[PDB]
Amino acid sequence: HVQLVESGGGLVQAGGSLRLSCAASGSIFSSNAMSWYRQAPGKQRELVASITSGGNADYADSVKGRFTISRDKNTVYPEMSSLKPADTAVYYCHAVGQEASAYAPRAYWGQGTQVTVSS
Amino acid sequence: VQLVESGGGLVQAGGSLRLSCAVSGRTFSTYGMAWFRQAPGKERDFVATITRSGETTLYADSVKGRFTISRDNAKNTVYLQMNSLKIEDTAVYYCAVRRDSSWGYSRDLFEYDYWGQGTQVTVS
Amino acid sequence: TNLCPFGEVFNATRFASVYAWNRKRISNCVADYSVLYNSASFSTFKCYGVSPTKLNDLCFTNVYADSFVIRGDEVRQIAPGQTGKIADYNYKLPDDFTGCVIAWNSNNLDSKVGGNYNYLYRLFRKSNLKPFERDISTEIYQAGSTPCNGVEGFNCYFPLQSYGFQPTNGVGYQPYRVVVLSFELLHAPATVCG
Repeated sequence: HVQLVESGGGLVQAGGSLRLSCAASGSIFSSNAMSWYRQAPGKQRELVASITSGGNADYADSVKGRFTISRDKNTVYPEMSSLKPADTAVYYCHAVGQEASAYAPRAYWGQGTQVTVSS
Repeated sequence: VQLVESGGGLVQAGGSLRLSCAVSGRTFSTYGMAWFRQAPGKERDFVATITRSGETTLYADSVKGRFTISRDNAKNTVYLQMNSLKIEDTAVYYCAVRRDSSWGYSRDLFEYDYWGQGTQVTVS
Repeated sequence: TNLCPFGEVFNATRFASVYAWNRKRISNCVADYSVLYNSASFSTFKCYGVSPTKLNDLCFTNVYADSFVIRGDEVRQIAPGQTGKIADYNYKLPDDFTGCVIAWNSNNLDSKVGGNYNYLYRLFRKSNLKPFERDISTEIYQAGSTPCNGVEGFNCYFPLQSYGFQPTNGVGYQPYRVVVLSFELLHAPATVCG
């Protein structure tokens, strides 16, 4: 099993910038593309970002640029800036899990990270 | 429709022969001819090949510069000459015409048709 | 004098997956073919739309570097006018494809004995991909009465699977690293020349 959990969350300031760091610790890893999704009340899952194995990353028009992800040596470096009250949501991470048909035939869906703007 | 390989026999030291290999088909343009050495129950070595451009050519690490490669368009006959024979250059010669139509610089055997009869020589 | 960024692409320690083939830009740089040939010795080379010797003076506007890894027996899949699992459900290209492709082998370099499942590939997908299209989703391809669950086995097809590559396997089953230089000679400024 691969534990992709990074952090529970934290406070967000007006026009803040948070630089998370993936633990990248657990079982054997692989150069598998990842996806970054958003959730919130009244809205379904949204395709916010999709990053390949270090080649390039595709982002939605709303989230283009002001959220970014980089892949290097099986490591994810997120760069976030210009956070506004509209960003209060839950982040979801989607990865690829193959050796999981023995005891947990489920996709490696990381725990949702709640983010809210509050001084 | 099968590839013809005339000649053969045995050649001792200080001898020469022309390996006349002919293609029955009339689509010689689309055949990316390529050659490789054949061995009995052993890995098949790579051999130089004539580039589709004609003027240029290719060199193989195992053997290079000792084969009179000559493209033919009238009767699709190639006379593969052998010179400067050596244990490294001595093996079961085979004419393996490639049915694929593409530029060929490959070094693998995954893209060849068949190994029907082959030819070789006997040295005392 | 600008150094072309080709060494990293041709000397990368790791390679991307088939469903996430690495894509890189090549422009505003000067490269020499003689030095590359002297220092690089590839295994399989195939060029369509331009002769290998014509690149000496051609002023290519831009180039796309697509790097990935496939199975040896699947090497035939990557070609114009070809239909197959790799061509359709994993990576589709235009029928009139033009450009160069160089394929080599890393059997000795990547001779990782014991569970060499570092390479993953999509078994199947509901629909057929279009040219220059890619996806990294993990949608479950049910297409049947089986419950919509991610179970690998009979009567339940997982979206992805790990290739069974081993050093002792057959030659056709050995991995093959493929780098494709795609040329787009459109009405754009020229930036690459000899």
